Amino acid sequence: MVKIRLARFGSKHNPHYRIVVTDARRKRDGKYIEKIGYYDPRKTTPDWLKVDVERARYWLSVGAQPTDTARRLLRQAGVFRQE
Amino acid sequence: PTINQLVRKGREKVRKKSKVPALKGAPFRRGVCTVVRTVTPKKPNSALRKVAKVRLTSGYEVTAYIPGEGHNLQEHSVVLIRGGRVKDLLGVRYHIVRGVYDAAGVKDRKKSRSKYGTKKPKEA
Amino acid sequence: GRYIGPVCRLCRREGVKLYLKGERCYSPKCAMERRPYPPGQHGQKRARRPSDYAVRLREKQKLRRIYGISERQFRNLFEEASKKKGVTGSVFLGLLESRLDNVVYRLGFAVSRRQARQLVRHGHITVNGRRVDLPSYRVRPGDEIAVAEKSRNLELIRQNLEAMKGRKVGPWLSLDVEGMKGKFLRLPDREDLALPVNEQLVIEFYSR
Amino acid sequence: RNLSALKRHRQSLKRRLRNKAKKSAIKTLSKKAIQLAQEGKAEEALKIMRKAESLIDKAAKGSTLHKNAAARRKSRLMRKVRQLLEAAGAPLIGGGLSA
Amino acid sequence: PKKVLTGVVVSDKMQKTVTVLVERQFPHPLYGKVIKRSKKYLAHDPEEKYKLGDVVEIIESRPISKRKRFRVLRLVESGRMDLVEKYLIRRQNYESLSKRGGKA
Amino acid sequence: MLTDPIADMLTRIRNATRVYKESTDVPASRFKEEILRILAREGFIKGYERVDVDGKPYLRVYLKYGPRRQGPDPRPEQVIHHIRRISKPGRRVYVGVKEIPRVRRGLGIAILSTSKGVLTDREARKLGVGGELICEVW
RNA sequence: GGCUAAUCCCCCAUGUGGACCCGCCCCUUGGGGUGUGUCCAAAGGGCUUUGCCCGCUUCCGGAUGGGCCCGCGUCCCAUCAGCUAGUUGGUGGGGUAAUGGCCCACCAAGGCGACGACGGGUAGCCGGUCUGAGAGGAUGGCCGGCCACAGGGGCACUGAGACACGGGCCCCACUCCUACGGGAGGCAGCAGUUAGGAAUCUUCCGCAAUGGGCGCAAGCCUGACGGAGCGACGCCGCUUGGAGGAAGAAGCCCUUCGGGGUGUAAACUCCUGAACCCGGGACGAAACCCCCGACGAGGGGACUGACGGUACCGGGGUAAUAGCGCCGGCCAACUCCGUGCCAGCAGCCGCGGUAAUACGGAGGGCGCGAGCGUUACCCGGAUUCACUGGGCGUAAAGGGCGUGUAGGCGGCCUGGGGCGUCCCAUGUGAAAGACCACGGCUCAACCGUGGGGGAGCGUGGGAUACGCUCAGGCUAGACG
Ligand SMILES: [Mg+2]
Ligand SMILES: [Mg+2]
Ligand SMILES: [Mg+2]
Ligand SMILES: [Mg+2]
Ligand SMILES: [Mg+2]
Ligand SMILES: [Mg+2]
Ligand SMILES: [Mg+2]
Ligand SMILES: [Mg+2]
Ligand SMILES: [Mg+2]
Ligand SMILES: [Mg+2]
Ligand SMILES: [Mg+2]
Ligand SMILES: [Mg+2]
Ligand SMILES: [Mg+2]
Ligand SMILES: [Mg+2]
Ligand SMILES: [Mg+2]
Ligand SMILES: [Mg+2]
Ligand SMILES: [Mg+2]
Ligand SMILES: [Mg+2]
Ligand SMILES: [Mg+2]
Ligand SMILES: [Mg+2]
Ligand SMILES: [Mg+2]
Ligand SMILES: [Mg+2]
Ligand SMILES: [Mg+2]
Ligand SMILES: [Mg+2]
Ligand SMILES: [Mg+2]
Ligand SMILES: [Mg+2]
Ligand SMILES: [Mg+2]
Ligand SMILES: [Mg+2]
Ligand SMILES: [Mg+2]
Ligand SMILES: [Mg+2]
Ligand SMILES: [Mg+2]
Ligand SMILES: [Mg+2]
Ligand SMILES: [Mg+2]
Ligand SMILES: [Mg+2]
Ligand SMILES: [Mg+2]
Ligand SMILES: [Mg+2]
Ligand SMILES: [Mg+2]
Ligand SMILES: [Mg+2]
Ligand SMILES: [Mg+2]
Ligand SMILES: [Mg+2]
Ligand SMILES: [Mg+2]
Ligand SMILES: [Mg+2]
Ligand SMILES: [Mg+2]
Ligand SMILES: [Mg+2]
Ligand SMILES: [Mg+2]
Ligand SMILES: [Mg+2]
Ligand SMILES: [Mg+2]
Ligand SMILES: [Mg+2]
Ligand SMILES: [Mg+2]
Ligand SMILES: [Mg+2]
Ligand SMILES: [Mg+2]
Ligand SMILES: [Mg+2]
Ligand SMILES: [Mg+2]
Ligand SMILES: [Mg+2]
Ligand SMILES: [Mg+2]
Ligand SMILES: [Mg+2]
Ligand SMILES: [Mg+2]
Ligand SMILES: [Mg+2]
Ligand SMILES: [Mg+2]
Ligand SMILES: [Mg+2]
Ligand SMILES: [Mg+2]
Ligand SMILES: [Mg+2]
Ligand SMILES: [Mg+2]
Ligand SMILES: [Mg+2]
Ligand SMILES: [Mg+2]
Ligand SMILES: [Mg+2]
Ligand SMILES: [Mg+2]
Ligand SMILES: [Mg+2]
Ligand SMILES: [Mg+2]
Ligand SMILES: [Mg+2]
Ligand SMILES: [Mg+2]
Ligand SMILES: [Mg+2]
Ligand SMILES: [Mg+2]
Ligand SMILES: [Mg+2]
Ligand SMILES: [Mg+2]
Ligand SMILES: [Mg+2]
Ligand SMILES: [Mg+2]
Ligand SMILES: [Mg+2]
Ligand SMILES: [Mg+2]
Ligand SMILES: [Mg+2]
Ligand SMILES: [Mg+2]
Ligand SMILES: [Mg+2]
Ligand SMILES: [Mg+2]
Ligand SMILES: [Mg+2]
Ligand SMILES: [Mg+2]
Ligand SMILES: [Mg+2]
Ligand SMILES: [Mg+2]
Ligand SMILES: [Mg+2]
Ligand SMILES: [Mg+2]
Ligand SMILES: [Mg+2]
Ligand SMILES: [Mg+2]
Ligand SMILES: [Mg+2]
Ligand SMILES: [Mg+2]
Ligand SMILES: [Mg+2]
Ligand SMILES: [Mg+2]
Ligand SMILES: [Mg+2]
Ligand SMILES: [Mg+2]
Ligand SMILES: [Mg+2]
Ligand SMILES: [Mg+2]
Ligand SMILES: [Mg+2]
Ligand SMILES: [Mg+2]
Ligand SMILES: [Mg+2]
Ligand SMILES: [Mg+2]
Ligand SMILES: [Mg+2]
Ligand SMILES: [Mg+2]
Ligand SMILES: [Mg+2]
Ligand SMILES: [Mg+2]
Ligand SMILES: [Mg+2]
Ligand SMILES: [Mg+2]
Ligand SMILES: [Mg+2]
Ligand SMILES: [Mg+2]
Ligand SMILES: [Mg+2]
Ligand SMILES: [Mg+2]
Ligand SMILES: [Mg+2]
Ligand SMILES: [Mg+2]
Ligand SMILES: [Mg+2]
Ligand SMILES: [Mg+2]
Ligand SMILES: [Mg+2]
Ligand SMILES: [Zn+2]
Repeated sequence: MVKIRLARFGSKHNPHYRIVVTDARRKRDGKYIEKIGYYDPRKTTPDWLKVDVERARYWLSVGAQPTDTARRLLRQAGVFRQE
Repeated sequence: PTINQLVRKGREKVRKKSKVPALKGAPFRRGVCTVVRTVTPKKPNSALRKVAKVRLTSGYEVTAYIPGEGHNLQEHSVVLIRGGRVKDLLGVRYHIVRGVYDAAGVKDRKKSRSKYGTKKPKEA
Repeated sequence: GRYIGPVCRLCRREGVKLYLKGERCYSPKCAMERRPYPPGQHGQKRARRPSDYAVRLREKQKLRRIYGISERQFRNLFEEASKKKGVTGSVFLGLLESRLDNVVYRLGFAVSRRQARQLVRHGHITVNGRRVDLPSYRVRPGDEIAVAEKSRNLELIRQNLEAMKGRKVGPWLSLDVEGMKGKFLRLPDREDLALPVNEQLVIEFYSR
Repeated sequence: RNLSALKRHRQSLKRRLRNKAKKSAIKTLSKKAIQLAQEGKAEEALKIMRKAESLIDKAAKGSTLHKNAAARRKSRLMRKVRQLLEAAGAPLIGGGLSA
Repeated sequence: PKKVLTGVVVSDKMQKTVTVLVERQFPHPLYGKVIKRSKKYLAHDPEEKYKLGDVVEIIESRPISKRKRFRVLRLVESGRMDLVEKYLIRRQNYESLSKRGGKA
Repeated sequence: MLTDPIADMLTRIRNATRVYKESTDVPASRFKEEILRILAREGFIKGYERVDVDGKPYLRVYLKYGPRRQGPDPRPEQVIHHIRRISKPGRRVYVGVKEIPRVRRGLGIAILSTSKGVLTDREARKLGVGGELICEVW
């Protein structure tokens, strides 16, 4: 079951996640399907979050399942807003 | 050789023989002395050159040189063998490492002491 | 620990004033006046024709001892210059002269480069409003270098700046002595520096 | 010691039993049917063949047979039965076969 | 695309099968010259319509036997017994590669 | 027979110029002519002309040298210092356009044969095509 | 041996749909539609039970993950030259999700090999990595992708998936228990022990973060993982002070006894203030959940930190580790003394039998500096296997000579084809790495974001000089 989730990237005490579409069975930092975004929790730059929503929407549409935190980010980026 | 010939035959890569069967090339090898003997060098040199026959952890019996001014080796002494040859002695392919195992560092050695394996004096 | 042992002896080996002491090294004490030859027993014996290697070596050493930088740093910095688009010699000089400690010397906050290194390391120096204690920090054009406000009252800072009244800094720099701040306007290029170094020789020294 | 799903093993045995049994059923029936078609016995040949078909599909229902497994078995069955009937012919009950 | 290859039929001798000899050219990866190499493919000939000497097209197919992966797509030109002959002579040349020799 | 007519011609020219002949005769082929035409446009030769010799066609190539010289050895600088085959039967050489050699910092030339015709490296680059690398000349 | 529940197992029904045989149609390998016959469904639970939630069944499609197949590429020995009976193919079966000699019956007699079959040796492959001007050589640790394995050998079972590391059966070796009948076990998981070795860590912390499994959820599990510890193993950053301070102390060294050197070095003066003490003290954490809405969207609100009282900030504050190799040439740095072919040094040439800049100490000097050396191994230099880029009269190297097979190579002119060759477009060339730009940790190492590049291969289009090919012609080669 294909997922949308975080993969850990920056160095020690420097977490940077790629927001990622991948089969759930994969190791988290291993080969993913597509990268639809990125997240820096320490907000060290003016843009600490980016998400490509036309693509996030695609993957949701075909049945990708977000992690709660993935979901959280996507919502922040308005993937979910219907107005 | 014609290009056709190179195509049919090709160059031969040139393999390199090893100067040191310390077996699996290891930087060093442990062994025990069989003989501690002195031996006499070749033509334009005269000396009593200090040497030790070692049985090795490799399953090899080799001949080693015992560098430095004087040595504590003898008989069943355990020892570390480092490779590199004494030129003017036939068949000595390796050196013994002073300061490791049963071979002590050279007594009263002020200049380069890391070779010869001796520690730093206190200035008196 | 990059160098830190007697200096005017290097002034003496390289056969040129290296200005490692600030004051003194101007007056008639520098030991270049008063016996300008190599140190040690044989310094006054007749010199022998230097190998190409010896030439290149000593040129490199000269340039390095000038900045007080280590060899590891010197070399990395050089490899950097060689990689960058544009003439390695010039670029290398610019990268060197771009060090924070160096800039603090050039600006006259510190009398020497060693003193500048200390001034920086003890954080009496601020880059762009923020403290910087690392001597190897690279000052980019536009950056403003100043003395941190709490350290503005230090006897040596007051002094050094007082003697900076009516003196001009390099053309790639500008100094306001009243606010104790500089600015690094441009990368200096070989002709801005009077350095007694043929850098072609240095380039040729690593070409080996 | 004692990692507690050897429960899985036990179950595996039970299922092994069920599957084995269903399979046996299917095979013995299939042979019965074909062997009947051999004899131009077509009425009860197709009768049995029909039972067999059912058993096969019913197997496919769970993990015993599952999908193309059954489909293949059914095909080979019907092919053999019809092939045997003609060569003496007369598809009496014509139960399972398209006309 | 299912690969198509072109070859000469060097073997009649099986049932419903022909052996198709297929040349290939390419620059040597180092020495640069154009070298010519070749491979025999067993191909499916169900109607046994393809004869010795035929130049045919061979098409990548669903596996048929162990080592039959191709079918015969079409005939290109009928009979070239020169190509066959070359093959045969090369084979016969093996006769003396070993402990001694016969005629050249 | 003659295994490499192009090499043969290049060599006839070399050989002839090294003794300072005014001209040499190469046997005639259209391809040879196209090569000559490049040379003669490029200044390496005075030119050439079709010529019959014992009833057979040839290309008479008119050689060109420098001023006479001083000191011992008055012999002139050659206009063709170097003329050399690259692609030969037995190793053929094809460059893509990104791989067209630049001969002697542009003071020399390479001559490619392309599907747009026989070109110099400059011509070929401007024309945006590669080809067989025939010879280099400087 | 006995009782018993269910989302456990079975029987009939309903047949949306689907499976199979036969026919028909379109399509073309077993794809899609259709007709008749036969065959096939389900499971219930929770709630505020009057309607929602959690599920169940059949089917079609999607998404992801995989199986199988083909072209091409992928080390040494030819002192391995012939290999092969399921062998190679056919018909028919069997088996499987599925093609297949995968397996079996029968039939044919084939299949492979000098373009290196068969045999032997070594070896996980790759992105990449090291080196190199490049071509090339070498490598494949960590990170990512694939394969394979789980004491050795076989085998299946259960499943969507395994022929399953912490599942099962059997044989073998080993360890342990043993009432001698018989049993137990499998760290190539995290730590840790032991052995071998020149040599390779803590039986630590945490579920806070990211990820995973089950659960309606609350929540539970997770030696994945986030961390900390140990080791200069690597890289990067940093300290051992800074300014002054004698024609220049003492000591030690050299001396032509006039002096020269260590040396602004020290002492000393003054300034700064690593360490250290005090105070404050993190980001990484907003979702899951609560509120309004409609358990949505939207809005709003609260809980949670192993690392850690850590990083960091503020105040205070002491001049406070330096070593290692070398100084005959290559190769940067020279003198004194001791030794006398000894003791020794040594990478190569070499040095040492009385002046030793080559041994040993000292003074001095050169190089690097929390390192400096040594050994091992890879590339380099080595254009010393020569594609780039070498050679064979006498240095190694023309086969004793021919005939010719395979193969390699091929004159002039014209035409068709467009395989080589060249050009355009497109797809692919993951991520990481490399390159460039901008950025985040005070810098950097490290990291983030973006951009560019890229051989090769697929597909479409185009060019025709050269090479190929087919067709025709010529006569300068060749033969007559
Ligand atoms: Mg997976
Ligand atoms: Mg935002
Ligand atoms: Mg949506
Ligand atoms: Mg001697
Ligand atoms: Mg440069
Ligand atoms: Mg300027
Ligand atoms: Mg200066
Ligand atoms: Mg269990
Ligand atoms: Mg259970
Ligand atoms: Mg039975
Ligand atoms: Mg089938
Ligand atoms: Mg052909
Ligand atoms: Mg036949
Ligand atoms: Mg078959
Ligand atoms: Mg066909
Ligand atoms: Mg044979
Ligand atoms: Mg024989
Ligand atoms: Mg003439
Ligand atoms: Mg003309
Ligand atoms: Mg020439
Ligand atoms: Mg070439
Ligand atoms: Mg190409
Ligand atoms: Mg250039
Ligand atoms: Mg019972
Ligand atoms: Mg009952
Ligand atoms: Mg219906
Ligand atoms: Mg029913
Ligand atoms: Mg059920
Ligand atoms: Mg029921
Ligand atoms: Mg209910
Ligand atoms: Mg797929
Ligand atoms: Mg057999
Ligand atoms: Mg058989
Ligand atoms: Mg079959
Ligand atoms: Mg077989
Ligand atoms: Mg072949
Ligand atoms: Mg083999
Ligand atoms: Mg192996
Ligand atoms: Mg290997
Ligand atoms: Mg490199
Ligand atoms: Mg390089
Ligand atoms: Mg090489
Ligand atoms: Mg390379
Ligand atoms: Mg490899
Ligand atoms: Mg490992
Ligand atoms: Mg790995
Ligand atoms: Mg195994
Ligand atoms: Mg084991
Ligand atoms: Mg065993
Ligand atoms: Mg086993
Ligand atoms: Mg399951
Ligand atoms: Mg099953
Ligand atoms: Mg298991
Ligand atoms: Mg097992
Ligand atoms: Mg396995
Ligand atoms: Mg285990
Ligand atoms: Mg398991
Ligand atoms: Mg058991
Ligand atoms: Mg066991
Ligand atoms: Mg363990
Ligand atoms: Mg245990
Ligand atoms: Mg041990
Ligand atoms: Mg560890
Ligand atoms: Mg714990
Ligand atoms: Mg968690
Ligand atoms: Mg989770
Ligand atoms: Mg547990
Ligand atoms: Mg860990
Ligand atoms: Mg001082
Ligand atoms: Mg004194
Ligand atoms: Mg001293
Ligand atoms: Mg004195
Ligand atoms: Mg104070
Ligand atoms: Mg927090
Ligand atoms: Mg917070
Ligand atoms: Mg939680
Ligand atoms: Mg509510
Ligand atoms: Mg909300
Ligand atoms: Mg402080
Ligand atoms: Mg203070
Ligand atoms: Mg002190
Ligand atoms: Mg010498
Ligand atoms: Mg050197
Ligand atoms: Mg020298
Ligand atoms: Mg003596
Ligand atoms: Mg020495
Ligand atoms: Mg050595
Ligand atoms: Mg004496
Ligand atoms: Mg003496
Ligand atoms: Mg002497
Ligand atoms: Mg000496
Ligand atoms: Mg020496
Ligand atoms: Mg000495
Ligand atoms: Mg360091
Ligand atoms: Mg080498
Ligand atoms: Mg080099
Ligand atoms: Mg080279
Ligand atoms: Mg050699
Ligand atoms: Mg060559
Ligand atoms: Mg040579
Ligand atoms: Mg001779
Ligand atoms: Mg000879
Ligand atoms: Mg001869
Ligand atoms: Mg002979
Ligand atoms: Mg002949
Ligand atoms: Mg021939
Ligand atoms: Mg030919
Ligand atoms: Mg021709
Ligand atoms: Mg044509
Ligand atoms: Mg083409
Ligand atoms: Mg890439
Ligand atoms: Mg920055
Ligand atoms: Mg590449
Ligand atoms: Mg392409
Ligand atoms: Mg194309
Ligand atoms: Mg045309
Ligand atoms: Mg003709
Ligand atoms: Mg005649
Ligand atoms: Zn000075």
